[PDB]
Amino acid sequence: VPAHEIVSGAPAELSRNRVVRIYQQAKPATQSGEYGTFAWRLDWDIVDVANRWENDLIGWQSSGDYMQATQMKFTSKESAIKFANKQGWDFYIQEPHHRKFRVKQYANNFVHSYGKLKHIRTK
Amino acid sequence: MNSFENLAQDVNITRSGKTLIAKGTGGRSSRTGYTATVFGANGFLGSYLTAKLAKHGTTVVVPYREEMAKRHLKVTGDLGVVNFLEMDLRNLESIDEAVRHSDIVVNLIGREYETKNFNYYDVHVEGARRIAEAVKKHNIARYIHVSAFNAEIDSPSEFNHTKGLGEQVTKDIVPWATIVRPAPMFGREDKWFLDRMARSPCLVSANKFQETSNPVHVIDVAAALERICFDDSTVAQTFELYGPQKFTQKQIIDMVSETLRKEVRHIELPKALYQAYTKATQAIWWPTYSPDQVERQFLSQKIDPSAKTFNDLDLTPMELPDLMFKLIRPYRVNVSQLENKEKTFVHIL
Amino acid sequence: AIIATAFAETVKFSGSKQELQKRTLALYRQFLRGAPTFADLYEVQFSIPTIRTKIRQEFERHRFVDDLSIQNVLYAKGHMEYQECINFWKQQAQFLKYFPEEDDIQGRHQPSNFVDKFLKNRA
Amino acid sequence: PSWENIKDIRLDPKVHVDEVYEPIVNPADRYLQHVSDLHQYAKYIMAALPKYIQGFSVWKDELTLHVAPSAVIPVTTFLRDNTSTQYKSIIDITAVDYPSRENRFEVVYNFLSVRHNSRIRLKTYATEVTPVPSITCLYEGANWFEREAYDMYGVFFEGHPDLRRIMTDYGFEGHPLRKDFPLTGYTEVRWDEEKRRVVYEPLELTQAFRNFSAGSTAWEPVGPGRDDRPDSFKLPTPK
Amino acid sequence: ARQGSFWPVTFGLACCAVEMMHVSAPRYDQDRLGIIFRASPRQSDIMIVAGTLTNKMAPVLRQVYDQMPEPRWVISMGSCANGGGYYHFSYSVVRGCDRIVPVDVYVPGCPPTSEALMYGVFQLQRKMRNTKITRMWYRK
Amino acid sequence: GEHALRRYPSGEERCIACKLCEAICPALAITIDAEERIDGSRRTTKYDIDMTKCIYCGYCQESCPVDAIVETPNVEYATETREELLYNKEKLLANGDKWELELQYALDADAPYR
Amino acid sequence: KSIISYNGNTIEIPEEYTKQAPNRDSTWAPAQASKTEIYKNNMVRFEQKDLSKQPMPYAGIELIAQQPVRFVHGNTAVCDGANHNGPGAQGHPKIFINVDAPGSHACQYCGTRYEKE
Amino acid sequence: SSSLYRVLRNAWEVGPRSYWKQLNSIGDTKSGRLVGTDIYGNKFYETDHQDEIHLRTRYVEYKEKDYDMSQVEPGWHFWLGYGVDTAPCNTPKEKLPIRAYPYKFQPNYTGTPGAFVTYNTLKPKISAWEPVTKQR
Amino acid sequence: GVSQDLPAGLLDDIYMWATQFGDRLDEIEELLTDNRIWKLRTVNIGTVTAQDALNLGLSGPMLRGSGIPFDIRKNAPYDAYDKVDFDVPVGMNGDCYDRYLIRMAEFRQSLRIIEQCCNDMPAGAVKVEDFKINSPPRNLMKEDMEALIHHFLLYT
Amino acid sequence: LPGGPVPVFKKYTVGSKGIWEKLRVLLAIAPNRSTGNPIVPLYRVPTPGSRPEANVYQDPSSYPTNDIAENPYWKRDHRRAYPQTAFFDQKTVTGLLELGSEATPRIADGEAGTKALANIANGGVSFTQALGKSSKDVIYGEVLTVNGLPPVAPTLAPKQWKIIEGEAAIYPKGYPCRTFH
Ligand SMILES: NC(=O)C1=CN([C@@H]2O[C@H](COP(=O)(O)OP(=O)(O)OC[C@H]3O[C@@H](n4cnc5c(N)ncnc54)[C@H](OP(=O)(O)O)[C@@H]3O)[C@@H](O)[C@H]2O)C=CC1
Ligand code: SF4
Ligand code: SF4
Ligand code: SF4
Ligand SMILES: [Zn+2]
Repeated sequence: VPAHEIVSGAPAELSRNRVVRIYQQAKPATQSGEYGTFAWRLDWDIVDVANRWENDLIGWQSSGDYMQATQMKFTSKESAIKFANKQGWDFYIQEPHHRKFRVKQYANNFVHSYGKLKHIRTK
Repeated sequence: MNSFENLAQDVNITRSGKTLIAKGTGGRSSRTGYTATVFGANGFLGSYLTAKLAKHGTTVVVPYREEMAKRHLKVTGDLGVVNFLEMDLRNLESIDEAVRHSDIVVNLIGREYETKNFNYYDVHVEGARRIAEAVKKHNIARYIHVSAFNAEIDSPSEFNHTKGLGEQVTKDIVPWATIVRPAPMFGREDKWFLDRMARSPCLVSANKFQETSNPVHVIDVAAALERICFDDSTVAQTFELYGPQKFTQKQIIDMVSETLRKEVRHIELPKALYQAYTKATQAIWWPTYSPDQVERQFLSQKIDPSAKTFNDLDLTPMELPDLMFKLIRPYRVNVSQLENKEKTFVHIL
Repeated sequence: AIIATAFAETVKFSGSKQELQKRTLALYRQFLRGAPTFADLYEVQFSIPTIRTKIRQEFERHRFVDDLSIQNVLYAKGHMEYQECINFWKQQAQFLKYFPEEDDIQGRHQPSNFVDKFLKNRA
Repeated sequence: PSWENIKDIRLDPKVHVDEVYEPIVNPADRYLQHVSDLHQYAKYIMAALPKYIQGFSVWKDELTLHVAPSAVIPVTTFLRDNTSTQYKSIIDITAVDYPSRENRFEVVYNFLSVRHNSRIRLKTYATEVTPVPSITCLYEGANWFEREAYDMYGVFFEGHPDLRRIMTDYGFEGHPLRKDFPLTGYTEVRWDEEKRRVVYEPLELTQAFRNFSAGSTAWEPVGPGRDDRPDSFKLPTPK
Repeated sequence: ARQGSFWPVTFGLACCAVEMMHVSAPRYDQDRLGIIFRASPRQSDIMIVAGTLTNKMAPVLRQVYDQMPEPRWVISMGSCANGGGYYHFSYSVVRGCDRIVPVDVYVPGCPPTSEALMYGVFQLQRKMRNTKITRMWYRK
Repeated sequence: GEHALRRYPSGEERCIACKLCEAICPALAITIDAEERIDGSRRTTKYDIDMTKCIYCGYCQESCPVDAIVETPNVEYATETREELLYNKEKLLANGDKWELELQYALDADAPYR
Repeated sequence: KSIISYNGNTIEIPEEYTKQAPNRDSTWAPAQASKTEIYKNNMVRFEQKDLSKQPMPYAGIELIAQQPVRFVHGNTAVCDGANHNGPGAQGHPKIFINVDAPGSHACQYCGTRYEKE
Repeated sequence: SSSLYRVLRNAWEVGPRSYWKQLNSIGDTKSGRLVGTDIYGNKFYETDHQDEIHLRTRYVEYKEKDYDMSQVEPGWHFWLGYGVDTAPCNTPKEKLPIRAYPYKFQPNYTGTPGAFVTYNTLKPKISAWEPVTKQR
Repeated sequence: GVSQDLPAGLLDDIYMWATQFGDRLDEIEELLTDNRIWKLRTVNIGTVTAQDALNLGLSGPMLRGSGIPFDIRKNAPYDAYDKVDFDVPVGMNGDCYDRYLIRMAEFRQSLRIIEQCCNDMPAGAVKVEDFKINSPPRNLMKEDMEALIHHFLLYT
Repeated sequence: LPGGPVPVFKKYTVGSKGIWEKLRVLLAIAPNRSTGNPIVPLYRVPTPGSRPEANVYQDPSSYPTNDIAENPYWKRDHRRAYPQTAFFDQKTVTGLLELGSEATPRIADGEAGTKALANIANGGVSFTQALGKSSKDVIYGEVLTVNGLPPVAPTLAPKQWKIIEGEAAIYPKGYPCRTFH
């Protein structure tokens, strides 16, 4: 694997002190769309002291960490791993979680209960 | 990334009881937590001091005397850091008012020539008495008072007499004041040491220059002063801040003349005629060489051995010969192989 | 832009390592001859051998680089930095980017062990 | 014949419609015949240089030839020299990085034949360190463009006099228009009072950048859409 | 005397420089105030940072400000010249000339209206009313 | 020109904290924190504009559905410090107080064309 | 009057400037930051400054409580917030308020309380 | 126009005392008709005369020796800049906005000690623990 | 499309300006075009041959300084420049003087555009038809649930 | 000749009056020149903040789009009817040279025609072999023009220039700038 961290112009401290994360964005629990859940994001774990702090003056969120806003999108998982170790970065990778396929019928809603009903549907 | 070099830690508590959590990494947009009042911050030492002080985000409170100088301090701190407020030494409400919120406070109010408004007794011991009485009233941690080298009450020079008197009065009022006594101070556009030798029509004196004093760079004095400002070991201690090696004036002027590559003038006329000449030039508005600065041409560097040097606060001062070249650069003025090589170029087209 | 700048070189990529070694050799010679010009030109405080040892140290950074292609981009960047420094296009404030630690001691309390790094949580 | 006796414009009968009628039509429909002509032209260009043209794409009166980097110089000369093409003027050349591809940057060339009133695009590829050859021997005006595509992207142009940075800082370490480089960057500038010069420091903001891209749509906002391909240049269905 | 003759150096470099050339225009005249662009900092009383300040120009802006004779002021025209402006989160920009030069009057507006630039000039001349150069030496 | 937070007839702050002026501002000058107040009504706790990074595009005025923030035609407010040029909620409510007679004249002639 | 500025030092401001507004003494939000906390936090820069030329613009939570309560005969009470001297679309979007519960229901845009009668 | 006859006839119409006041005020000599006066106190004038260029018709005579553009009232500021035809004396009460509070008019106080200071409108984001000890 | 509609009485105003601008630009033409100083200072300065103007990527008044008849608003027309009649000035020698003379006549052609578009201005909508790419009017979005949804989404 | 000199009483400018007009017809270069200042009662009255037209203004629209009931939006959206990039490999052009086209298909036996397509789809033949196997009529029909000439670089709307020479030109003879129409 070629090592491009010395020719990108990035500092040494970014490659040796910062750990990064590849992740597929989770499907939001609020809305039922799934469009932002395909591209693999690259995002940096925060620094304890350097993230954010409230300004004395007004209450502005001031930062010392500069990679906090950068976030990348990749097509595949392999492309993200290849780029991340090509730039010389320490990464953790988080595996996605899909829903289990369970067969649904509408006619399940009112099947005949021989014993105790143990439920009242309402619709 | 940047780092809080001046602080030992993140969380610092004052002696008064205030708790100060420093925020963020080092640098311009961060804040350390301290509130500091630097008196005389338009001066020569004070500009470097509040440069270093507002560099990391300590809130600097600047009581100013004139509105036009103080502009050059507003660039050195972040937005909201340096706070200018007007002050006369005569109105006690303004001295009362400037130190009211300060976690630390330093004065450097010291004037070398007598004025029509202030003698030496007015600025050096009575102004220090007013400031120190305010600091005693408000219970301010870490009052530090800068005074001159060779500052004793028995001395015949009025300057040194009332500096020693100012030290005694600020010891009487506040017991916990650090008192700091620096050597002659060379810096960039300094007062009377190197800026005077680089441009002077005559360079006249007494003594045949044989007084002995060593000079200290001013970023070294400001660095040592800020390194005092933040540790609580330096409470109620007197500090001598003197450079690495002892000089005489003719030695310094030979050192300046060998880097200028120009012969600076020398006169050495007698003392009484010189004294009467300075007496004559006192009646003019721009600041002239003082007549009690004639008496300080005889007094040499008398160091107290019962004091603490650069060695305590972990600093090594830079020597004058290594740094003479940089400060004297603008006043600097400026065979056959060339003529064998210039017989191939074109000069008339 | 028919004619080129004075100390320019048409960028050209060598397929052998020994030709690249010859070119970096010639380039160290070109930096090293021009260090009195830099000390005169940028009005620096210190002496010429500190510039010369900065030039040596910046080649000491990239000695054990294996990839010829990365050695090639590194050579081209170094010749561009030479062409900026010798023509006086860079100024003294960007020339002294190269010397951040010489110009002033940043202050007391340098954290070396875990404890001094911990008390300021890395600052 | 005086300036007080001049008539005023503000009181006069002005035109008044009760209702305006504007027919609705797809603006992609006006292109379709020229888009077919562009298809036939590009098929010829591929049949003329089969060694050097990997593909082409016609969007909507926009032609793009898809060419290898070692194949840059032989195609461009053709686009200059053939009388049917005559793409004399260089317009703009630049790069685009897709970090998901192995060859990260693609380099696009735009040409304009002012004879035939036609535009053309030429796309090649290049990784961060491997080059693409320069067309500045052909074109006197290309080199500044090439050199701009240097400084923002780090793409190399082998055979280029005066390749160095343009329109960034002189001591600038990095290549800005690149997806790993952050927005605000690495350094900042202030006037140090002590050193009596500007100093370059690591970055620190008084307000952090808040991007609002987090919070885009979760529904696929556009469809697949139709096609402008003519019936001549798609593969026949059997039977 | 410091008001009725009032000489800025024409540092203006971008969007806000044309808006300064409307202060030179015949509708909002500056000659009628005493304003003229001596285009050398050795003779200008004041400077106008009228436009952006990138990181490549911050030493150049200071070297132009360093030269002007000692009664000197500076007004900061535009929103790109105080606090970065539209380009605040950019890699090659100085977040206002407050970092470089000590500024006295801020004129806000992204193209700060020629009305508003002239109003900033009148505000600077009011600051020159109460400078008290000779009362200060009496130590008021 | 400068900014103003208007008020309803019979004095109510008009800013329902919908964050639409913040989301559209091309130079990120707006910052808002919002909390439900004692009445249960949605209001801004903190409203703020940095006038040193405002670019005067008027999108913040075009975007507000209640029409709570507007642009007064005042350009004569040039200051001497930066701290003065940072406008919190109180400075902008005092502007929308002061210019309300004038903003009547502006929005009587603009509001059909908006 | 006298509030402690983090050091035991009492600072003294007039009583007309500790109010949130001259309508209302106290705070109308759980993070409203009462004025005494504000002068306690940064009094370093209220030095040498007039307090009266600070804005202090009439808190609106009290100017809406003194407006009368509208009474509607029907079930639904409909609201604009518009003026009807103004030539255009001013005010807030039209919302329709159910007035059935005991009490008076407020408009969520304008705060005008409506009650069924 | 720039003629001497115009300044001469306006000096005759306005009168010598107000001529001297307008000459210390502006360079021009202007004769207007008193449209109205300001709540701060600033008389405004509008010019009938035939030889007047565009944007010359309306003007202010101030009250103070130290004058600002910020000292004119908001509804009048839009009229002096030729935004509205009808002055705020002659507008109906329908176009007067209804208020529930009094009006103040602070002009501008830059350099004056009554300059604006900014602060946090809200309290710090994360609270700390107020300590109570416990006897075990 | 466009932000919003014209103000109520601007079209009668752009005419009143054009009638005098036609003379205000004849006057600037008098002390430059036939100045012998302005001529001599700009005669063979900046000469661009027509084959070098293309390799350099030059366009507009500098390509039309040098002989080649090309401009986009005639060659590949857009935004209703086909419906509006005008001519184009194109120099013959590549100097700075023919780059000067073709600027002086594009004033003329632009004033011709302004007159022909003041006369032929139609009525109708000024923004595009639909509210999925630009916002509804504020009359409509305060009444319409659909248009409030579209307004709130085109800005967030 | 339509845009020629018109006298200065059709120009909306403050001009001159009385004996001073007779003075300046003598002392002038061209008498039909305005002085530059707009007429005060004409130019910008009433001011834009006080217009009677703003009270009556209403949002414009065209008829097949403001229609309340006849259109559905999916018939008249064109953002979602965008066309795609027609991306053509080298191998699909071999398909178009050997299989044929949908306009003129050279394919019989469609069930075997899918298998005849499939080896090209896998890379059976090459593009140079496709050009060599192709008949002269195919090469002159679809690759070349029907006369045998290369296709001209296409333009959307061709422009035919017409130089205006006489008194309708913008500069008379002797000036080095010509008008081209
Ligand atoms: N060789 C040297 O420099 C030596 C100096 N020191 C002492 O260091 C301190 C500062 O040294 P340095 O920087 O060189 O000289 P300074 O220029 O700083 O001395 C004057 C400073 O104090 C202010 N000052 C003087 N008088 C008053 C007064 N009545 N009221 C208020 N402020 C006043 C001045 O205000 P303004 O800025 O307006 O002028 C100025 O800030 C002094 O105490 C000095 O005694 C110690 C030994 C030797
Ligand atoms: S302040 Fe505004 S107009 Fe001026 S240069 Fe910057 S962005 Fe352009
Ligand atoms: S001012 Fe308008 S857009 Fe901004 S928060 Fe208030 S209602 Fe929303
Ligand atoms: S005018 Fe523009 S930049 Fe300013 S606050 Fe409004 S939207 Fe933001
Ligand atoms: Zn409502």
